[PDB]
Amino acid sequence: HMCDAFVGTWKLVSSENFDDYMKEVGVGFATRKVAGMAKPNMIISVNGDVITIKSESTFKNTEISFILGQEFDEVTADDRKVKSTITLDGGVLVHVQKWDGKSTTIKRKREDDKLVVECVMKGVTSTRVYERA
Ligand SMILES: O=c1cc(O)ccn1Cc1ccc(Cl)cc1
Repeated sequence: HMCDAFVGTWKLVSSENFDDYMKEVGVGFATRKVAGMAKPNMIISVNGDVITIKSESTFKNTEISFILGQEFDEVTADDRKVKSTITLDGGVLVHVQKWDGKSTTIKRKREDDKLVVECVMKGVTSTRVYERA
């Protein structure tokens, strides 16, 4: 039952500072424009120890499967090749991406009936709110 509160199909309902987060990460202009327009759904499922997070939008579809605490290689929507580790720390999914000596962290947390995603690069934080589909 690891992560039951996260499992299901979620749809983006609001975003703040995501363009600025992408700038901080190094995402180029045309990718930022199209990625920032997206209204993705996030589909989270668990099978045994394997968690799968799929993100579907008109921009890109991504899918990652992983075991908590076990590093994996990820190709992000913006085409960075990163080394990622996802852990569950005090009920929060914490997703760290490492590439080119840089690091960014994406946190996913349940708050009321929402799933709140906080993306942090250096001093820039973006908050994205998802609701059940
Ligand atoms: O998967 C997600 C979902 C979000 O709501 C926010 C960030 N990311 C990762 C992401 C990173 C870069 C780009 Cl361009 C798009 C999405």
